[PDB]
Amino acid sequence: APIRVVSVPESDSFMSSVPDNSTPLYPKVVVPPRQVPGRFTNFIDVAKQTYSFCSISGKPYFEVTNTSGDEPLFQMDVSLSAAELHGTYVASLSSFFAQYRGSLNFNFIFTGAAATKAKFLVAFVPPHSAAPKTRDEAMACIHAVWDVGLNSAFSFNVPYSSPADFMAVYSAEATVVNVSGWLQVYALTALTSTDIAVNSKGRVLVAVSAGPDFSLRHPVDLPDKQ
Amino acid sequence: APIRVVSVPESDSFMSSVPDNSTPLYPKVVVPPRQVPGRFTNFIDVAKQTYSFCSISGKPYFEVTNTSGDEPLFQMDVSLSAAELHGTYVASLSSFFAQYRGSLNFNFIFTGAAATKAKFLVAFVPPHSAAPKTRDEAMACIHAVWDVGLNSAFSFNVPYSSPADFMAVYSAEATVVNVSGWLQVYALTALTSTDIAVNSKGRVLVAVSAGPDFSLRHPVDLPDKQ
Amino acid sequence: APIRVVSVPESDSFMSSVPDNSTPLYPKVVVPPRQVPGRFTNFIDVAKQTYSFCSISGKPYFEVTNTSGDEPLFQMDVSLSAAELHGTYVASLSSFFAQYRGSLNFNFIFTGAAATKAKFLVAFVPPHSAAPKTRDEAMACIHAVWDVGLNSAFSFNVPYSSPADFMAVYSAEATVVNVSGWLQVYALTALTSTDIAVNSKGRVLVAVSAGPDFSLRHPVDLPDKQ
Amino acid sequence: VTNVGEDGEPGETEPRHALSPVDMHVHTDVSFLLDRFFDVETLELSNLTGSPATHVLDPFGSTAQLAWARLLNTCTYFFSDLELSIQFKFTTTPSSVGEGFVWVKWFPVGAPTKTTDAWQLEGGGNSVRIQQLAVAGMSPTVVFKIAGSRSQACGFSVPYTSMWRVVPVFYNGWGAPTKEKATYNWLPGAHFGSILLTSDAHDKGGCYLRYRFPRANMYCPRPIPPAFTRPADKTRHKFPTNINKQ
Amino acid sequence: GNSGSIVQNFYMQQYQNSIDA
Amino acid sequence: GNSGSIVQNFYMQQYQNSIDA
Amino acid sequence: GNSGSIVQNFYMQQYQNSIDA
Amino acid sequence: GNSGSIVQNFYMQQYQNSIDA
Amino acid sequence: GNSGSIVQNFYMQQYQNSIDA
Repeated sequence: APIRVVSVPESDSFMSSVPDNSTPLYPKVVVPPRQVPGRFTNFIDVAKQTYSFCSISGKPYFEVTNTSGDEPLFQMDVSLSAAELHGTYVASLSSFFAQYRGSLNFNFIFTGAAATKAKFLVAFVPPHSAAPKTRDEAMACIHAVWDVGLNSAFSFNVPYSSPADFMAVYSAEATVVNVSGWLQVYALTALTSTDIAVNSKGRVLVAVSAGPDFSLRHPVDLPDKQ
Repeated sequence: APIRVVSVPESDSFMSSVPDNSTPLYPKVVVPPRQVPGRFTNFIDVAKQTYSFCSISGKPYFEVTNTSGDEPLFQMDVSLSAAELHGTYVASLSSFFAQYRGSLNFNFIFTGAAATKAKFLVAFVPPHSAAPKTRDEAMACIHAVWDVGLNSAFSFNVPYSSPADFMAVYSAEATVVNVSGWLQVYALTALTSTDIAVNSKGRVLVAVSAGPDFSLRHPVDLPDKQ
Repeated sequence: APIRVVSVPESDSFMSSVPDNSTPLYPKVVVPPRQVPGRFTNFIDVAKQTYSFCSISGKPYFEVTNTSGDEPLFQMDVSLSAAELHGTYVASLSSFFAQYRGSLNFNFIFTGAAATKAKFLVAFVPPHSAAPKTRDEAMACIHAVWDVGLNSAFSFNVPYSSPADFMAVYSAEATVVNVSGWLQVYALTALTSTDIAVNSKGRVLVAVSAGPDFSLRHPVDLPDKQ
Repeated sequence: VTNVGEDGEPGETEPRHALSPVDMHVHTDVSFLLDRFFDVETLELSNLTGSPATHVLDPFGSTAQLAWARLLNTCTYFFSDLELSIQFKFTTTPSSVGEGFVWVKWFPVGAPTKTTDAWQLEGGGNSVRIQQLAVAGMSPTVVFKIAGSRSQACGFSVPYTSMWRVVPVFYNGWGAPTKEKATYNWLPGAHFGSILLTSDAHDKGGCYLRYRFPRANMYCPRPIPPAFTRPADKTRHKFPTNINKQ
Repeated sequence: GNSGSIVQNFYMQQYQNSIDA
Repeated sequence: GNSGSIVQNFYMQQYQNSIDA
Repeated sequence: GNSGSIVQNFYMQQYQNSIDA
Repeated sequence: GNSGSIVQNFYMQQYQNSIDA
Repeated sequence: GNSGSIVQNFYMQQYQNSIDA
């Protein structure tokens, strides 16, 4: 008559992720409909269909003067906790996890006078050297050149290239898996204005859209606040 | 309403081989593909399709001089922990277990000058006497004769013959189940060279391939290191 | 989600005959075939197709002299622990149990000189009186007469007759269920020989075959040794 | 048979009445032999307070040859899930912890660390802290008592975390662009994760970690390490067995 | 969501959870 | 033999017992 | 491998283990 | 009424409850 | 008689009870 069973040693323990609920103490509670639009099932979803300003210096944009040329314009170690990619949606989302596998996109919204032209260059430096510091060094890598004047912004896709199928959403001392490299933009042509008088500098917004192959795997509690 | 059950006395105990897993605390973890070739499911598999040098004296080979004749050339008690069969893949695999049921094969890779010939004899002595010590005694058993010169190596299959369906992967004091006998090779014709001057000795490698009917049953923890 | 159950009070107890095994800690152990003949599934089986010498006096046989006549030849209280039926297979088997329901058979292997004849009588005395002590008293019951000379042995089936469907494999103080009666054999004709000189006595073996309707029910531990 | 050796590939001979199989090799099956909770490692828990030493489930080290060590280093790359079973051997008088909650929290390859205090349970006074990252949430916690518990143990699944398509055992190269003595056979996270054990105990008991390696896939064979000295030539090695003589 | 055990519906979905419309 | 409960095959007969040929 | 009990799939294989591709 | 578990009929409705006519 | 639970036959009726003829 009575069934025969054996408790596992574990048995009367907790389990903070038991695939299966608990005992339904209140029942039959019918719930009212919801008419609110702008709903979501997936979080990656929102960061793909939405950019966020990267924080260069304390602002979300770099400058372009008619006295630049050689010098780098913008640089940062492509890892989801590198300075610039700190305040972004896409990067702040990440920290509920431990891993990402995606190429990112950036959009350069030039905001200088409508009598200003700046022309220009972006470059992705895979990890190896110790940060090229002149386009003449950087142009020998993957780069794109762009001429503001009629465009009114631009887009560059920093891909995913590495031996590991997933990388780290957390930066740390130089590993083959932390760093994916740098992202760089250069003054391929020092800015110009109707008068150097009226128009001193031009600027450019650096917006970060999640790439089209990007995804976060593995949820993880939050460490300490540092 | 509530089901009726009865715990076995055992119940809340361990069990280091419970046919059934545990509680899945992390789920949905999709895993990336693997493109590495040279993969395996079964361990016997690798020792069958692969030999390993038996350690005679401290080396994996015996000699052949033009002063031998009677004397034995190589001898060892066919049991998976007998000296020679100590360093071999096939023998070192074994010790995760307790039993084997297979006839073994050996390959004799003669390495003497290409101006050398040695001719020769192998012999399997089933357990009974106390080690025949001259071919004239040994040839009356199962043996094979071989002539290096154009061959460039040879193969001998030491079968399985005994009343027990499985034997011991561990050697011990003389039992009907430990010892399967000896393996012997003889100088059926003392070596020869272009000049006794240039070519002193010839050698021969003793490689051990797992037999075609050989298998290990029963896993067992490792004892002490002795 | 979690199922609702209730342990019986008994619960975490032993049970030395739980219809159901235990946890399989070693698995997949394929087992080698068996070629040994003379195998058995049932124990009754072996005692049916096999007799066993009843121990009269300390020997398995009675005598027959040409000075007998009236006196009883062999007698014993038909219960599976009565003297004679003590050493027999059929009786020694019994004690792993508590009950039997069978009529027994006995075979009388006469061993006297081939110049000897004895003629004779067997008799089954159901329980009532206090042991008839002359055939003239016993022949009025169920009996069989037999003449050695050309036969070379004989068979008598002591049936089962009683109000209970099973009796006791253990003898005890006079009960309606212990005793099934006596078994008796008589000198219906005092033995004869070529010469009273050469051939003094004749003998006869008393072998006990389990009957054709006999069976043991109920296993029981063994008491003390007495 | 005449062997023309030297070109790798073995060479067989095949006698007469070849012998029939039985057992079916089966007991030598990789995935099978490795699907059983082994007793590997053993540590000391944490006090709820202070900073922890995040333990890491890297069972690709070997040494004490408990036939599980060698077996893992018979392959080159390995991919399998994991499952654990912590137990906890009391070290003194097993009646000094009238409760002992143990916050076994597992972490996946890459999860942060730095775990100082942040929790605190308020009740009538005293208040006992819990480790910040120890609490429950994202990465599976298990709370089991160390009192009256007829098995001061737990146990669960842990699917393959690590980024690598497969786990390389022995790496020839390095782990970081800092070709440093250490990062040789390291490689960033060739493992199964971590675990943080905190309980009002920490002393008065240890543990005995365990691993159940279901779905073990092995690649690129390697040589299998002897594990026993060499004997006296010509003869047998004699270990006291079930069998033996007397 | 994280309930992939075939015992979750011991309590039918009325008692279990809620309902919309 | 003495195992007449419909739970004996929780562990399939490979793990349960042995096998002959 | 060593899981020959008809309860192993109480947690469907998604929660149980991993998946390849 | 409040019994939406598929184990309520372990005891068939005769033993469980009553009956009318 | 008083056994109206669908678990009574966990032990088949041979082990459970007796048998007549």
